[PDB]
Amino acid sequence: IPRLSKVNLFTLLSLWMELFPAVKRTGLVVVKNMKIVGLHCSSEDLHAGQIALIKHGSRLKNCDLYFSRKPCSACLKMIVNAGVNRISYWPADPEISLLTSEDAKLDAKAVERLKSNSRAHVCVLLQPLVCYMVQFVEETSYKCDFIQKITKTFYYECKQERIKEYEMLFLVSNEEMHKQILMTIGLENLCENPYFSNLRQNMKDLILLLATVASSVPNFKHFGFYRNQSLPQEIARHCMVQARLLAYRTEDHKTGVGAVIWAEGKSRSCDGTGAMYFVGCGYNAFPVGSEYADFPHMDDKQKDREIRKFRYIIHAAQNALTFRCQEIKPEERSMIFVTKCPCDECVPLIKGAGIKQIYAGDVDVGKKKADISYMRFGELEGVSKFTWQLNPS
Amino acid sequence: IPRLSKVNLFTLLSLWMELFPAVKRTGLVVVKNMKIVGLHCSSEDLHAGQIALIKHGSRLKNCDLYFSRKPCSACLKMIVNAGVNRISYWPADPEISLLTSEDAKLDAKAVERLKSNSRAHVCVLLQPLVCYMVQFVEETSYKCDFIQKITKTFYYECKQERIKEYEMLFLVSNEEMHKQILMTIGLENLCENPYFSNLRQNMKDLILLLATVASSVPNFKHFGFYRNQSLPQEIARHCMVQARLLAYRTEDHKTGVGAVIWAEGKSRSCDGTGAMYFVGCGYNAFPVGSEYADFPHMDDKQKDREIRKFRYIIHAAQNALTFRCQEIKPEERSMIFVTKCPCDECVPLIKGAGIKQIYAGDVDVGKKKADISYMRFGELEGVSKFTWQLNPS
Amino acid sequence: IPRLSKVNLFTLLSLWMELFPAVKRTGLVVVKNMKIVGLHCSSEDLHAGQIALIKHGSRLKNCDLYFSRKPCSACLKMIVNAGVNRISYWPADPEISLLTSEDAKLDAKAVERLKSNSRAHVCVLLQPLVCYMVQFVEETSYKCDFIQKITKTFYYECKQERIKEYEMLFLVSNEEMHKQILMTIGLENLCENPYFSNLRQNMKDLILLLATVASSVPNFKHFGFYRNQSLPQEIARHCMVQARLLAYRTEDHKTGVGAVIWAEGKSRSCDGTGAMYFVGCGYNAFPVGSEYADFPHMDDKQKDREIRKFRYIIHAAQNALTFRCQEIKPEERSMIFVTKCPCDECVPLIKGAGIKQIYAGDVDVGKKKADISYMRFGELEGVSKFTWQLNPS
Amino acid sequence: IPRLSKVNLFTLLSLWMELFPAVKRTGLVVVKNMKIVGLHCSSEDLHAGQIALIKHGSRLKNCDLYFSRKPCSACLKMIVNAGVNRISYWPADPEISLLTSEDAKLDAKAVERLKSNSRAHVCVLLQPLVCYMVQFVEETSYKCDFIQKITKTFYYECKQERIKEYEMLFLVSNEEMHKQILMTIGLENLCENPYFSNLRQNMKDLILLLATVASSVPNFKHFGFYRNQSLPQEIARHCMVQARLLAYRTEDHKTGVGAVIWAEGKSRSCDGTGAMYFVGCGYNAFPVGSEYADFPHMDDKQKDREIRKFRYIIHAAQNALTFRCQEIKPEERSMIFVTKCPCDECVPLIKGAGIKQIYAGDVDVGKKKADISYMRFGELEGVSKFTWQLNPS
Ligand SMILES: Cc1cn([C@H]2C[C@H](O)[C@@H](COP(=O)(O)OP(=O)(O)OP(=O)(O)O)O2)c(=O)nc1N
Ligand SMILES: Cc1cn([C@H]2C[C@H](O)[C@@H](COP(=O)(O)OP(=O)(O)OP(=O)(O)O)O2)c(=O)nc1N
Ligand SMILES: Cc1cn([C@H]2C[C@H](O)[C@@H](COP(=O)(O)OP(=O)(O)OP(=O)(O)O)O2)c(=O)nc1N
Ligand SMILES: Cc1cn([C@H]2C[C@H](O)[C@@H](COP(=O)(O)OP(=O)(O)OP(=O)(O)O)O2)c(=O)nc1N
Ligand SMILES: [Zn+2]
Ligand SMILES: [Zn+2]
Ligand SMILES: [Zn+2]
Ligand SMILES: [Zn+2]
Ligand SMILES: [Zn+2]
Ligand SMILES: [Zn+2]
Ligand SMILES: [Zn+2]
Ligand SMILES: [Zn+2]
Repeated sequence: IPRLSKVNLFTLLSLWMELFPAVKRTGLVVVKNMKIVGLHCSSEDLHAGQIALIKHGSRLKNCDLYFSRKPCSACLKMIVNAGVNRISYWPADPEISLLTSEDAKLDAKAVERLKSNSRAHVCVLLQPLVCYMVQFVEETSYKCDFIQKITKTFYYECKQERIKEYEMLFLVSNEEMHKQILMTIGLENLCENPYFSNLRQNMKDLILLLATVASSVPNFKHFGFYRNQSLPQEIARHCMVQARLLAYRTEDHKTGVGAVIWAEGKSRSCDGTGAMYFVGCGYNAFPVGSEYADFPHMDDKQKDREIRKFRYIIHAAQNALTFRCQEIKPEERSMIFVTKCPCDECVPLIKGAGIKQIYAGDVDVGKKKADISYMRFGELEGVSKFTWQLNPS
Repeated sequence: IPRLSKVNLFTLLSLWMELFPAVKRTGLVVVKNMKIVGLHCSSEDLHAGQIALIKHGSRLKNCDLYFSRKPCSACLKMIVNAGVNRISYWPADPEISLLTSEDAKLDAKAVERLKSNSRAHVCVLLQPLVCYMVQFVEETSYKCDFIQKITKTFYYECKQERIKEYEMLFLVSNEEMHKQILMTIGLENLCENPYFSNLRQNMKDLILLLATVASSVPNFKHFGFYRNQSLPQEIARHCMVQARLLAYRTEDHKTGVGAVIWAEGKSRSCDGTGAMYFVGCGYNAFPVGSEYADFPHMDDKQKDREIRKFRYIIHAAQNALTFRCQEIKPEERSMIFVTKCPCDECVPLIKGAGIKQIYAGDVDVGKKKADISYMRFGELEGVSKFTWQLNPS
Repeated sequence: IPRLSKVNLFTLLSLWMELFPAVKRTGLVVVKNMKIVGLHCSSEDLHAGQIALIKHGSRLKNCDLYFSRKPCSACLKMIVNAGVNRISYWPADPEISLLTSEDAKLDAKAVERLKSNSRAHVCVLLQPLVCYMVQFVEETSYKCDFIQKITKTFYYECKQERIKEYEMLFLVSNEEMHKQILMTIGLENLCENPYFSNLRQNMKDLILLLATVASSVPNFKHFGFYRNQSLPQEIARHCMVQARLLAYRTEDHKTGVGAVIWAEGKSRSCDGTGAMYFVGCGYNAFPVGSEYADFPHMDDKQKDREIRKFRYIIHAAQNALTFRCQEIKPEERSMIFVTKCPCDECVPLIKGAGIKQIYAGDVDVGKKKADISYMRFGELEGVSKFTWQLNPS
Repeated sequence: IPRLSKVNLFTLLSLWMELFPAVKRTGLVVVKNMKIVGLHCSSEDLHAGQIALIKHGSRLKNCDLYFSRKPCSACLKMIVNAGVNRISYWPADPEISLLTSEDAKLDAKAVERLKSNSRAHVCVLLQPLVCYMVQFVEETSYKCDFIQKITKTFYYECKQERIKEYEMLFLVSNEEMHKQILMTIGLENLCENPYFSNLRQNMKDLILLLATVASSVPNFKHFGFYRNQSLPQEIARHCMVQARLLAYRTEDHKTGVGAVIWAEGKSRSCDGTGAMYFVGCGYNAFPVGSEYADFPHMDDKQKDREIRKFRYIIHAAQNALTFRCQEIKPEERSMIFVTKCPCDECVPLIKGAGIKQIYAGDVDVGKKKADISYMRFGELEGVSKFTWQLNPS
């Protein structure tokens, strides 16, 4: 199966963070050592870069920041003062909108001057997708737990609606307007063909992938996470789409599983996510530092249990708990969103970590295979469980 | 244009080093910080790993070693004692041949035990190529300086002959024999489909690309490097194929240029390359640490000279001289093999470095473009020049 | 006594290297870990940056390069590819002269783009001197070995001549021309007062200091280094001025001593210095990592020999031998230039290091103090000795 | 079997280097990353510390220096300036003898002041030996190749003579004189019992071990290394005793083998060893980073050849070649001294490395075991071989 690249995952996650349920709004991904240490959105008061500065401080040193829009000079100067390594941005309308003009152009010139005289690398890191990536993402999104749960109890129409909305929000349809934007933000190298068309095609492909994944967990009828108070359905859907996006980083050859841990703080913060802050993220993969042939990839079809992948694969929840950027606070409400039902070795870890709520698909609940089982999730106590289903009331 | 990956380049270079013009012969590539610091071949006395130990010593610390065959236990224990990081090997018949049996199997078990109890990672790092990579390599090999030079004064017949020879040398045609080899060398994870077939297909694709590149500089009629004593035509062809392989790592979007610097020592050496030892290697690329859109990629067609790639591209010879692993010794004969004619900014650098001989294609000699010229190569003095041509004697 | 800063030392040394006795000529200082690892001059064929690339390779990683003129785009791209940290340059007419124009301006724009899209920091690092630095340098230059030796057997006339010549060579007298140069090389921040006048005044002060030091070892009458073949008097004077510039970095509170070790290669080199290459440099100082009050600074006047600085001061020749960037080759001629007579502690070290020649001051020869003596220099065997004096023939 | 400590190995090697066949003479061991990178002796002109400074320069950074006597202030200041990490010394009469005295005491005070104000750690690092270490060393020294070779064609008499001589040279028999020395060199903490007696007993035990090892290669009758010109018998015996001392660092459970590679330079150097300089050293051990139970330790008695130590043990010559601090110069004469006969996997490595001469014991010549053989040493060509034997002429 095709795999999403790291920089493309971070770009997609920043674009999705810009859409978090609440000068243009900006989403931001803070990555350290190829691990996500922050997910931020602009608020009505502060920009995403200012929020990242407040939240991290000097911990931004040697960090990679993926913005959904080019940050303003006020944000960029503080970000490079904090000592970040890379600032990747989505080459659309920047934070100070250029589609509104003299102040925005002056801000863009100031950003260029800051970039020219800093060790931080301000750039565009989005890469082309493989030709099969979008088709594979669509195939797996139609076969995901939530779409199938809806089907048993439409998806293409929701996908088309999300395509239109996200193309409006994230792309510049007019080619001359986009050329002007790229000239203003110091991307003149991508203003002439084939680089201009290639950049626009890559952006359109990433937007199509994002719309596909977002439609995999759709706002459809009365479908949401139900069955200790649940989150608003919009935030739950957004976090589940984060997990679904992470599921496409899978090292597994058959099934990708993603997990995101968020927490709800007691006091209101400066972030555009409100009291909620990102805690951890993960996908199913082999132990870090493993080659392609280091560990078996065979499924249960293998006639030898020793050469089955199950005893060596790190699960999405296990990876989210391992590489968490925050501590699970016992007083705070904490949520883990996982694309598949948690297994019998993940549920005890989630419970022991103190995670209060599990939002999950329940397609595999109650299944007992030779190597992996799902009996503990159904009988789990002390952790609220929310599954995709019709609103029972 | 498609780009060869680093690990695939190193695997191909080790396989090609096994074919250097003079228990099975082994080629070896020693890489440090993603830069080639050694190119070795087994001799009649010493294996490639023992030769690498003699040549480097403690400098093998944190190095990646790419072997054309799985090294024996005697080689592996010393290599891991020296402190290397990775030992990638080509999963054909190992150094101690398993196609000859009890001693070879015991050696394989000892190698596995060494691998299990060492920090060094022994693995197979060859990865699938792009579906267009082989076709693109064939297209550029037919359009290379040497094939065109022969054409003006056949290539596919040589390609087929090299395909047969290199498939015989580097592949195991019998599937059961290859399965036994992989079981013995501790690669049981790749002994069942689709992993077995995928591994064999990747190996066949790499062998096809290697045969294509080797045929791009063919042993055809009386064509060789001519026009202070020249190297034997076999060694010159081998080094030119090394440069051609490096040319496929190009960061440029149109033309890939490769360069290899070798030197001929005075006293006898332990290597299978004889007195000749690898000095440096390079390809045309942008300055290290540059993103895709950091520097212009436009050719001379651009209406603005400021946005042309020529003032920012590092040439193959410049990269070979920058990241050389050895010092150019004034007393020793030193050779640089470059796929294209050296330009007017590369010839002075080659002359100043003290390189005695330039083996090059002369298709572009005498051309004077706006940004790049070739006038200094024809009028160069103090450096022997050898070009692809019929033997003038 | 006032002390020269490291960055001003390197700037002065690069400007002086531009004047090494043999597009504008460029001098270059390569510094690693605040230690000089290279002294280069442009040749007829190659620029200083290209020469540094040939000489060092990837060893330029994390190095600071001090250029007497702003390097061209061809030099800058290679230097950045090599991985240097800082490129300080003297903000006069750059390497591609702007006083000759479209090609030079295009090269300057390319240099600006390379600087803006690289991790390397291209900058002007010259800083103001203390108000007493020039007066103190003049006072010590009149009271140095090479001026007092002539006086016993004029200095201000030579100083005025050097002032005129070096102001003509290194400064841009016309303010509009200098403003145009600074605008072209991307130094617009220094084109407006008081920054323009401050930059010009700092440059004038540095040029005055350089002229003072250069005239402290003057081309006067038939005075030179005499008493196994001697170097040309011009090169000997240039190296002595190098050592004299180093003497102003002294940690001593009374007397500054400088030492430069150069070596003559057997074969032809690409550098503008010819076969001669820089080996090491040093000044008298306390052991590295010592504070102001770590060690005693009292001279022999102290009534206790324990609290005398002599037991703890590292001499200039000892520092030059300690932090040498090259190995002393027994076959090659090697010279050490020391501003004062080498002591009985340094002469055995110089002899043991294999240094063939000592060019030294003659004032302190034969002095025998309680802590430091000079008896071994006169009776030294196996090392050629050249002192400042009238030509005996 | 008991194992010699690293620090005790270095202390013994410094004491033995003080006895290298040519103010008191001082031996010096320079160690980097627990590997010996230099073996030096004081000459008639330069002290061991000054020689180490000349030979290494800034390469002494973070190095551990083991002195046979406490270095003088002139040596210590330069060694600290070079950036060494640790200076261990033998707490006998220091470099400036205190048994001759006001100048010596002043030098000791200056050394103490240098130690107090430097990051370098000046200390006495000799450790007590286990109670069986000396008895085991005596047992293995009587059963070594050279003593047995003499016996087949006395050892305790030579042992007693060496005990007397080395106790005279390295120990201070008078307790009051040693107390005065320790007070003067700032070791007052070890001047009163039991620390004074414990220090003296540890020193006596180390000198007994040194005398034992030295007597195991005795100046007896006309026995020397014979069978392209051989080294003087004194230097050959000294290097063989170095190898014997290294043999006691063995990770093997049965037999310890040591190897030292030295080279003779073409030109005279500053060292007290003359033109000869240390190249490398090694002992038989498992690959670096292995635990006690990582690899099998069984001899040939084990039935399963897979669990035999022979396929995983790194030999003494292999370790000497791996961690060499110098390159083998083809023009220079190079010698390797091995306590045992080189095996069939060591002789090809020695020959390929370009080592001109092998000085070794010949007890095992011609033995062919299942895992280790000695057939190649007898038929070795192109390498001079010198074995312990009565002088044939
Ligand atoms: C339950 C769970 C699993 N994983 C991982 C384990 C596998 O690496 C992959 C699924 O792969 P799997 O075990 O073959 O499951 P399938 O659906 O393909 O099985 P099937 O339909 O044949 O019954 O996700 C995870 O990261 N986090 C979880 N909470
Ligand atoms: C001469 C030379 C060049 N290079 C690089 C520079 C460019 O990055 C690329 C060619 O790129 P180019 O100049 O656009 O292409 P051509 O020349 O084929 O031009 P054409 O005839 O189609 O107009 O190789 C190199 O690494 N080492 C060399 N010695
Ligand atoms: C000989 C010599 C010395 N030095 C240093 C160490 C001295 O500590 C300092 C001068 O310091 P100094 O000795 O108090 O000064 P003077 O001798 O001028 O004293 P004077 O004759 O007026 O009483 O240079 C040096 O780096 N290289 C040398 N080859
Ligand atoms: C020949 C040789 C060996 N070694 C090491 C590896 C062996 O593993 C160990 C002795 O271990 P060994 O082989 O069990 O011992 P012996 O031979 O004494 O056996 P014996 O005749 O009593 O049965 O030295 C070495 O470092 N350098 C050498 N050149
Ligand atoms: Zn902002
Ligand atoms: Zn799980
Ligand atoms: Zn081998
Ligand atoms: Zn070129
Ligand atoms: Zn230049
Ligand atoms: Zn001195
Ligand atoms: Zn000393
Ligand atoms: Zn051996």
